[PDB]
Order: sequence, then C-alpha cells, then structure tokens
Amino acid sequence: SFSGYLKLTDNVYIKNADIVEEAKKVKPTVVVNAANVYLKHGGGVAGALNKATNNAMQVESDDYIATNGPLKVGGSCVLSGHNLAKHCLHVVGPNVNKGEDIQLLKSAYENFNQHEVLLAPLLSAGIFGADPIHSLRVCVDTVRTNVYLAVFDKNLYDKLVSSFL
Repeated sequence: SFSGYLKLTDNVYIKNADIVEEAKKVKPTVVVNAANVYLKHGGGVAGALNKATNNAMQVESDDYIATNGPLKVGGSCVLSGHNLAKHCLHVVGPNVNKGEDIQLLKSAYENFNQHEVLLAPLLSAGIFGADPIHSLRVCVDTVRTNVYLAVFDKNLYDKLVSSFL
C-alpha cells in the first residue's frame, strides 16, 4: 500500500519518489504512463517504466499500435502493468514542445476517473513541456478518483507542495 504521501485534497496525494521504484514497491492496480500517441516509450517517465519492464511494455505497445493505430492526444489505453502494476494506463497529455493544445490536459486527466485508484506522474510535465504547477491544478480539479502522484524531482516536489492552493 501507498506510504509517505502528503494529502493535497480528499482524493489527491503526492510524494517525491521515482514512479518506477514506487510501482515496484506498491505493485498498484494501475500505474499511469506519460505516453505519446505512438506509445514510443523513449524517454521521461515512459522510457523509465519501459526500461523497468525489460522492454516488454514497448513490445506490447507496438502490437497495440499495429492493431489499433495511434492514440489521440488526451486519450488513453489500458495495457499490462508487467512487473510494475496489474495494469498500465497509458495516457497522452499534450506535448507543449510539439505545440499541442494545453486545453487537452483536462481531457487527459479525465481518463484517470475510470480507475478507482492510480499511481501516476503529473501529465504533460517533464519533457512534455507544460508547467507542472498547472498540471497539478488540472489534476486536482479534474480527477475524482484516488490519485497518488509521484514527482521525481525533489526541488519540483517542494515547489508544488509550497505553492499548492
């Protein structure tokens, strides 16, 4: 079970943690991946989660794309959690570095409402280029299910907690 989280709201929790290490410890029902529409898990959270699965996530993802085509920005799919979780919910937040509409971040977080409890990163943060303070705000204002946020960077975690309205 989840430990060491700071409660932000009734249903949103946050911890300064490596989401791969959190997933290996907790073995949650759902771990969220910060996916792109192609499910190409090259870097950021996706690269790290995929490497922890010994590339099994990428092999499964390539088969999913071959069958279904790319996801939509703001969309998601449920695939195996491999050795990390029961399921991985691959969610595509807008990538500001690709000029994608930041308004799609709320649609991306709405996918979390289909799961009672999730371990997740802040969508569109990191290499996706959005402001993580804004991502946390959209998360708290959109997700109604229990979301345990893992923030890798200690300095960012401190800034997120200290600026939380």
